[PDB]
Amino acid sequence: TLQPTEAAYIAGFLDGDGSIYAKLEPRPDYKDIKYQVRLAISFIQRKDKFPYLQDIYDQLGKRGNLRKDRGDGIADYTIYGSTHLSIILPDLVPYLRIKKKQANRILHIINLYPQAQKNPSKFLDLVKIVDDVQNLNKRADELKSTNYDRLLEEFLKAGKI
Amino acid sequence: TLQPTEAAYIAGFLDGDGSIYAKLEPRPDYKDIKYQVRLAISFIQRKDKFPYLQDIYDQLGKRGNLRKDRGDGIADYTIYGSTHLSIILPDLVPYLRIKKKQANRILHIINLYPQAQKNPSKFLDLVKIVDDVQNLNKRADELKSTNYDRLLEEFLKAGKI
DNA sequence: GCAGGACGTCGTGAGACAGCTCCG
DNA sequence: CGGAGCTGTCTCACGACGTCCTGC
Ligand SMILES: [Ca+2]
Ligand SMILES: [Ca+2]
Ligand SMILES: [Ca+2]
Repeated sequence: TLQPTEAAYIAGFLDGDGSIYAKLEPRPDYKDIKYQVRLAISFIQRKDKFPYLQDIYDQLGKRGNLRKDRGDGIADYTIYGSTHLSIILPDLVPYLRIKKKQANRILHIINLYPQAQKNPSKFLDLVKIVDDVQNLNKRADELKSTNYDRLLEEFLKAGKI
Repeated sequence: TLQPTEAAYIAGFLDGDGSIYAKLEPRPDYKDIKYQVRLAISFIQRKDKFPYLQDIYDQLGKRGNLRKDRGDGIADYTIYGSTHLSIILPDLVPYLRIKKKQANRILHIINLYPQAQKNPSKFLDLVKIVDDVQNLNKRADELKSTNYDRLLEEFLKAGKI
């Protein structure tokens, strides 16, 4: 399993060529709350260095999806989902620096997600942390995410609250 | 001094946001061989994360030059010269992946620098390793370096050989 | 004559997603 | 429905220097 200096390297790389992010995705097929909250970490690189992704994917138990070419000659590696992530993030957080907060927020969401699914109220708190993470991945001079505001309205103007 | 996972993190980050390069600089004031060979590693980042550079810089022994703003809102940290590098690289080499070759080429260069100085022949070998590093930092589809060819002819047409 | 630091930059290699599709 | 993998992209944030400037 994952060694320390192996975990700290990955953290160092993630912090440079990588991403920890959360998004609110539309779910027309759903019932009450028509949005699944997605969670991910990703590594990005020019396709010719793909084997270096392959590496970081092997050491991480081969969780996630390797892509030798998004299409624009860039290769990447995305790990979706609270399952992979509840196992991966904790190994990395201690060494993460730039994206530590983001990671700690992802876990935060993972710990709150279960009871948040069918509770429109507690789901708003969850969606807040989606704003926090996206915000973290912004310059302090850009528009700030607003899924929380844009969804409380859809909520109210629909009965759920 | 520099702890293992600390060096591993830095290796990971250097492999992502950083750079190990060598360049042949002209010196109109030098006597025979009017080129100093320059060696460096650097770390690049948006100026709102300077403290993470400050961090790495403190961790290395405060060697190098932090620059809160190059001028285009991007901050960077650059370590010039065999002296810092002969101290820093060895700590990083074991955890470097993508740029490990570059790092060794720099050490190799530092190893031959002394005798290469006033030997136009041995300077040409040392110049070849400069071509090799710049080459490493290139797609395999761009013009390849050749300070070697451009300096051989120069030497020849000037008597040095 | 030597070497270290500052200044500026062209050109992409990234980041952080939105949207799409598929799964049992 | 409930989650998870595949497709494509705008917009910058990097890389890898070249170039001028120091001081002794
Ligand atoms: Ca980066
Ligand atoms: Ca990179
Ligand atoms: Ca980068």
